[PDB]
Amino acid sequence: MTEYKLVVVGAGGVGKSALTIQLIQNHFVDEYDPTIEDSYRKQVVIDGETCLLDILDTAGQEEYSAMRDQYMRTGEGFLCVFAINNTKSFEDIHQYREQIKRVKDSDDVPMVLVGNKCDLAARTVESRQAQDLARSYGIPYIETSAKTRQGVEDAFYTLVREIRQH
Amino acid sequence: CILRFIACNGQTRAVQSRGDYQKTLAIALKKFSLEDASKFIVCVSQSSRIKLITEERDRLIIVPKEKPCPSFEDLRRSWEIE
Ligand SMILES: Nc1nc2c(ncn2[C@@H]2O[C@H](COP(=O)(O)OP(=O)(O)NP(=O)(O)O)[C@@H](O)[C@H]2O)c(=O)[nH]1
Ligand SMILES: [Mg+2]
Repeated sequence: MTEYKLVVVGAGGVGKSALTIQLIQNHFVDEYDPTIEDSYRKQVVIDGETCLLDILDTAGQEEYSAMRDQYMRTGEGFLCVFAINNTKSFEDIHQYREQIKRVKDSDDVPMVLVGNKCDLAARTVESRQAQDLARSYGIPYIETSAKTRQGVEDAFYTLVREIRQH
Repeated sequence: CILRFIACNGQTRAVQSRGDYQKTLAIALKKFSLEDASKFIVCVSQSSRIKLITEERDRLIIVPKEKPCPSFEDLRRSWEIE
């Protein structure tokens, strides 16, 4: 049985812990509880393949910075998360991307870009803006809603389908 | 000051404590989805025995007070050594 390591990375409050818990415990966390570090793992069958994915939920607060290296080393795939009503979280995806390919020392690491909270009316970041960025990185982009559960599976599954092809 | 608890098989959760064992265990059990800090006890895999910590780590195992033997993935998670 295959074991895929996934690391969820992004600015604070963008919806990493919420997206994760929705895939696993299947239900929307309505509260904000600053994550330090939590790891989940579930029995899943993706494309007929039965795998056990180990998901590392990162801290978005810069106050829990340091930890970044250690966990970015031992992780196969990375899904970068930004909230569509948080312009800074978008602009922040760039520095995350670099820190990933910097510690890994590789110009190509499995990586999906997620646009979360797309269930909200507020929207300071257009989908093209993301499309353009994901494109120049050579990676896929998915818009999700931990609340409405939109694209949540699409995001994580595409990330494993990504690791395999690489 | 910032503890890492192992439980529900592989799963781990991190929390910040100020010394109060009971309060911290409570928060920890919340992060794992388990009720009441009486049903549980903390144990740390040490060399060749599941020692039960009385009063204080990158590894602490929440295990049921009744039958305190951590799962194989729980014990396996302790592979993390520095
Ligand atoms: N409308 C809406 N709110 C969301 C969504 N996902 C997250 N939230 C809300 O935003 C808050 C923070 O989300 P959370 O997942 O905890 O963010 P995080 O990225 O894990 N933050 P941290 O890095 O500190 O752990 C929570 O109250 C949660 O309910 C979403 O898809 N839609
Ligand atoms: Mg988080």
